[PDB]
Amino acid sequence: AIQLLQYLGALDNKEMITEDGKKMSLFPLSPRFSKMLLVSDEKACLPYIVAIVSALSVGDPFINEFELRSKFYKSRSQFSKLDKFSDVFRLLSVVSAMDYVPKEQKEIFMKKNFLRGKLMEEIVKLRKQLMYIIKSNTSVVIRNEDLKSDIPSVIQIKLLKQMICAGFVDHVAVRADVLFPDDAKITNRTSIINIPYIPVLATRTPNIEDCFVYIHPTSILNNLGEMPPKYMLYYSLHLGGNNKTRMNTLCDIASTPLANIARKGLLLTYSKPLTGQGLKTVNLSPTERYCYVVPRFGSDLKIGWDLNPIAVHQKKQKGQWTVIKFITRKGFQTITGEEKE
Amino acid sequence: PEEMRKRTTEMRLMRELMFREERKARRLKKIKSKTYRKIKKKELMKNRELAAVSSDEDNEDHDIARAKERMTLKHKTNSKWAKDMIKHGMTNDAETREEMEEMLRQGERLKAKNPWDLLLTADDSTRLKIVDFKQQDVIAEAFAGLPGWGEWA
Amino acid sequence: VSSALFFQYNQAIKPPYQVLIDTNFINFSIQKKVDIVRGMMDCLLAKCNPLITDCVMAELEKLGPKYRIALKLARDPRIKRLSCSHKGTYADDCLVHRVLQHKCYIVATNDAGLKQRIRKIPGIPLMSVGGHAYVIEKLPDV
Amino acid sequence: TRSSVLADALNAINNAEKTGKRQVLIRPSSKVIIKFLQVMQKHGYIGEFEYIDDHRSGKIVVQLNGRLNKCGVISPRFNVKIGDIEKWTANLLPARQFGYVILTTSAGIMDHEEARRKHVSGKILGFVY
RNA sequence: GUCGACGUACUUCAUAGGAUCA
RNA sequence: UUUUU
Ligand SMILES: [Zn+2]
Repeated sequence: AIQLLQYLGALDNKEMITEDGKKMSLFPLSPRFSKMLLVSDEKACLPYIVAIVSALSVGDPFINEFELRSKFYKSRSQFSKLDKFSDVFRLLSVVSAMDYVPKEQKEIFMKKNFLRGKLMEEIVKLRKQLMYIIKSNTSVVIRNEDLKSDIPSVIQIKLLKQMICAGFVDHVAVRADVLFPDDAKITNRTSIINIPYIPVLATRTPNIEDCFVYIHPTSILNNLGEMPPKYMLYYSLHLGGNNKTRMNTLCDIASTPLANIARKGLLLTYSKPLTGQGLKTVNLSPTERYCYVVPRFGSDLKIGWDLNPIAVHQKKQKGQWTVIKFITRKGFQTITGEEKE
Repeated sequence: PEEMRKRTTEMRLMRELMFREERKARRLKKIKSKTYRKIKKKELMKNRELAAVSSDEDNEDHDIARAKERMTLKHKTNSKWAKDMIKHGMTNDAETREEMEEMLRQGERLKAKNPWDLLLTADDSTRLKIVDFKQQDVIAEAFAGLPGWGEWA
Repeated sequence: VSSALFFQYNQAIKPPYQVLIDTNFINFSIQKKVDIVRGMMDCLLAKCNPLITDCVMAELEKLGPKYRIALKLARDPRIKRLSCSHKGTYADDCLVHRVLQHKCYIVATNDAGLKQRIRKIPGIPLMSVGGHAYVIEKLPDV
Repeated sequence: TRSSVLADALNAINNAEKTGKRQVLIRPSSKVIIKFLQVMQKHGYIGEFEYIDDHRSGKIVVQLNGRLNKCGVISPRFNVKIGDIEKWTANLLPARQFGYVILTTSAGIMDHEEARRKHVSGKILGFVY
């Protein structure tokens, strides 16, 4: 628990409550959910995170196939339109869509979409309450159309994913074939549901198969039809009937954003500068340099892995090279020319 | 002024820094082992592909490249080196066969034809400035339960 | 089946012959110092009316300065121009579409893949350059 | 040691055209070099050129204009009969009227077709195309 | 002598690679 | 199964 609060930035390395930690305690929510709110204000993404957070807080309003076929999927097909790799955004689609349903027709909508009618009510009530504390502690009367929000932009979709990763930085899993291709041989005939994954910080066992994790049947990724993303966020692990560890997908994250989010945490370590054509250490000064490094994500008893190389700005502070900022490929290329001229 | 001394220092740092790369570059130049270079090339390709340093080729870039390949037919066994290896039973060996292969596949690659990245700066500047202790700490208390660089220190 | 074909014999292609020039053909003519017009008249002992299509021409213009010689040779007034009524600028597909449509053309090329795909089509004399001069493959009158 | 000034000059011109240089410096100069450049200039492959005098063999500065595809020297200067001229044209030139073969004949230095028209022959200096 | 070296003449071993499909 | 500011 202290580690978890440390990973989220609530506690420092001395188990002392950070300014972030004090702010999380102002919310009634779990530490994970509080952190996403700590990153949600950017580009008017706050209602979306509130809707997601409330939905995750109250539990899944979705009815599963086992608990119950055509009318089932059409409803899900509607709410999986925002993203094909995000179960969390299915929750967001339902919650935001509910705000536009007239009060009289709501019960019809929830039944028509196989939605647990009650849980929706607490989510809206909880969505109101979180809305109140935010506006009350940022400046408060809240009316129902304040909960109405429009479709996120493609940029916002990208920000929301990373925002969520802040609350679930410790719950990133990587496809097994990437790390151990010999042990995890994926074929085109392999079912998506049987594609192995490995969580970050998983205890290294003598048999790496023991650390394998497989996608939930309820997830849209089973119906995706193509190869799943390289990296995946998970909420919780369940033991399937076949003694197979089963994970609830949250959403997918790209390599470079993951490094940026982990940069302010303790998960990310930097390798020595790379060398070769294209990748070269541009030395501004004795204490400045621009170079490519291979970020390592994860904490030799746990499972960490290397991420895609990234251009970074390094400064020699107290004799050690510290990464100040990330750099785009164009910026690095321009820098190299700027040194040559 | 004394700022001149600083200029001497930083130039000194530059020159010696160049010297270190010079020595390292020299030593690598001497090593001309096939396997050693082979390992290095593969690792470099992996990093470049992983970092996507190389820009995508538009349809025009593919068309011009395919045109030149068809124009010359430089990637078939009618070339001098390939013909010499083939005609003299040199390609029975695996290693040369791979090199002849690696040439051929590269040529083949060229022959191929209701309504319902920007990295976040999670620094404190982008946090919602929410606003709300010592006497409570008194209550918790109520529970109970560079020095010596040049001188002697 | 085309009426110009008797089993595997094309009984329409008679002198003077019509010959399509592939892009690679020009270089191998240049590498071997073989004049295009005289080279064909020598291999076939007939008057040959060279034909160059747009797509091959578009390929040639794309090549760049290195292949300027082939280009000016391509624009020789003795070389007649063929209009192309298809979007794709690829040359190999264009040529085979033409020979499939009408059985009167000789294909001048050295590309193995195109040569093989021409070979499948019946009644299409295949011409190439090798060694010191041109060679004609499927033409009984020789 | 320096054996042929003409080969040096032609190679320098060819490289200058390689790099896109609009102008090229040639050292040393000679009468044969001047005549060769005059033939090239009449056929239009090169533009104006300057002779710079230094009381020595001298220097030349040739303006280059991008219509030279290649220029070369045939060493040794083989004796050529009118029977053999067509052989040389076939060997050294990509096509039948692509460029010229320059001969130093008893009437002076000139391209191959002029030699045919005058009905003369002699030694072969080089080729331009 | 089932001898050594050389010359000559022959035999023999090292060929599969990419894409799709099950 | 439960369940909470
Ligand atoms: Zn065409």
